[PDB]
Amino acid sequence: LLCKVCGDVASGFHYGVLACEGCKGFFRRSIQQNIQYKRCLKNENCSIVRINRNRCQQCRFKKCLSVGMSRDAVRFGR
Amino acid sequence: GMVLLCKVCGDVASGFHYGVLACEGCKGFFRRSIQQNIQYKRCLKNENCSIVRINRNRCQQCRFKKCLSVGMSRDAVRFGRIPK
DNA sequence: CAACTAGGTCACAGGTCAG
DNA sequence: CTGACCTAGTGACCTAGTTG
Ligand SMILES: [Zn+2]
Ligand SMILES: [Zn+2]
Ligand SMILES: [Zn+2]
Ligand SMILES: [Zn+2]
Repeated sequence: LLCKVCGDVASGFHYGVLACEGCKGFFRRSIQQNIQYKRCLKNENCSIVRINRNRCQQCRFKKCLSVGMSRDAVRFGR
Repeated sequence: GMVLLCKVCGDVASGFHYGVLACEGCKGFFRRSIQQNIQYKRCLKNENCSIVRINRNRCQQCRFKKCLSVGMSRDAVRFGRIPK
């Protein structure tokens, strides 16, 4: 499976999407606090892949919130 | 390893930056180099300089060319704990 | 109870600012 | 400019916990 967010290999089904450890952790970290990720530099249309997933935080998150990641979409068990 | 040396200048490496084991100077140098319209003067020797700790700041152009020469890329960064 | 994941833990690019 | 010291994260791993 492929992280449905940065094409990096997926560790499991996370927050309602197949994802890699980095985007899972990066997701919980984004919702599990009231952080104000700095505005976007490159006009809010940032690509997100395994090689540049950490460059824009607003865009990696916004992307997370588009492939349908969410806790109300969490799914425990086989 | 206990002590790995900077692949750009042989200084002690403070980690694995931009894709390779670099000292802390090249690290901040590479970053500063790619992070701007920073174009260094040419190299009075047609870029054949060598890099070591003592002369690593003499010819910039050649150091940067050394960084890129070894692999330093924003696309080669390995964040978080070293795997196994 | 096993298959399977949300969270915590903690091993690991960039801003500073003195030299 | 340069780079030793901070700050703010990043994600490999472990396992407490949840389903079916
Ligand atoms: Zn990912
Ligand atoms: Zn962006
Ligand atoms: Zn170095
Ligand atoms: Zn030179």
